[PDB]
Amino acid sequence: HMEPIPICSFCLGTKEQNREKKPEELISCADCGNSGHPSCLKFSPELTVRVKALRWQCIECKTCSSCRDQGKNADNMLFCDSCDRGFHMECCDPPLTRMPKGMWICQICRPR
Amino acid sequence: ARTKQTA
Ligand SMILES: [Zn+2]
Ligand SMILES: [Zn+2]
Ligand SMILES: [Zn+2]
Ligand SMILES: [Zn+2]
Repeated sequence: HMEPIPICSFCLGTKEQNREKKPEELISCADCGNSGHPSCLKFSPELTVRVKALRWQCIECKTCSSCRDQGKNADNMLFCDSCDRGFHMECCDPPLTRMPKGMWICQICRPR
Repeated sequence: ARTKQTA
């Protein structure tokens, strides 16, 4: 993993200062080192704990966990609400006819 | 749901 950048990309704060100027540990991208406070990333406490256990990729580094295509910058993917892994629409299982309004949970989190 | 291009 790339050496983590010790500040949050969104608020500039270190682990000592989130947006409320309170201490909060950073989540860091394994590929580029970009970091964010979970609160700045808008991750729930449950998502935060899971992501800290995984090799997390930031929004720019994220590749599809099914096909792992390098892809193009213009491509889109869903982000799992339980683990934050990314999946192309065409790579989701079960297949989706449309984007869910609420939470979406990937096939790694809930095999089905 | 969240996507790369809406985030
Ligand atoms: Zn922050
Ligand atoms: Zn990254
Ligand atoms: Zn894919
Ligand atoms: Zn998942």
